[PDB]
Amino acid sequence: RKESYSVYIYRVLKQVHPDTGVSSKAMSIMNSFVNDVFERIAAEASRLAHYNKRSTISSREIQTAVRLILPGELAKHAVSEGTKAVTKYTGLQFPVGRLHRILRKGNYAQRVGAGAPVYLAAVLEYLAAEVLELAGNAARDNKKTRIAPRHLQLAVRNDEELNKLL
Repeated sequence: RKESYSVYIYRVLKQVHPDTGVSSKAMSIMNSFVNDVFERIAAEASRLAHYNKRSTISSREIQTAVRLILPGELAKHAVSEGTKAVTKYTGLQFPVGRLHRILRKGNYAQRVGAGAPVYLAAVLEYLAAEVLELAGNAARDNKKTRIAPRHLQLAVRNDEELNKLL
């Protein structure tokens, strides 16, 4: 019932920790985490568009959705990433073409603009890179060569903003 971002979650880590791997138990936890984040933002952006008497979800509704979900300085960076990405593409490790397709199925009565998945791909790529950086740090501190769910929940634990995001 969930999408598969394991390819792009892995492509992000080789940019964050090139000589580090990830367990498959830790891979599905990241994949489900990215899924819980996508749907929450897509649900808010849809309500925001229906709230403001609109019907095409744009990068504007994606940002305000992100600002209304990610706490503190997580929303500060994710907004910087989404805005920077949208202007550059009217690179990114997430499939903008696939994320656009997923956004449309949320409700076919609401159109989806081209700039919305560009913003969402950057935010998802940022939230992935931040978790794998802290989880990758906890693994190299233990001299281990790949990330386990132990280092995942450890990364979320000592990060209050990440822990508030669940």
